[PDB]
Amino acid sequence: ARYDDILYFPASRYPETGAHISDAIKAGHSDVCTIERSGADKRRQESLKGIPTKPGFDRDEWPMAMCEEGGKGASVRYVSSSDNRGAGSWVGNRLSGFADGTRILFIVQ
Repeated sequence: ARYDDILYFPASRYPETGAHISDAIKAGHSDVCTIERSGADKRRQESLKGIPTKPGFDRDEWPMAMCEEGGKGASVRYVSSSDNRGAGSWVGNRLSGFADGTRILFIVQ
């Protein structure tokens, strides 16, 4: 009852993103994303304040900006763009049908 559905994140396919999710969760950041898409732009901005872009890398956020849990205090790490683009799309496609408020537990595999 602390989540509605599970996603098994495929660390074998996206090991650099997957390593950050695991470290961030191991660090205490929530393993549940409660989906909240309206306030994502502002969370993104909050989490990355003071962090410059880096060539060939994306600034990866856990919890993610699309989650209630995201934003200020989110773990940020530069992850290689290929890895993080694929991870992003995998997650995005899997969550696209869940309504805001749906609580998703992430297990990194």
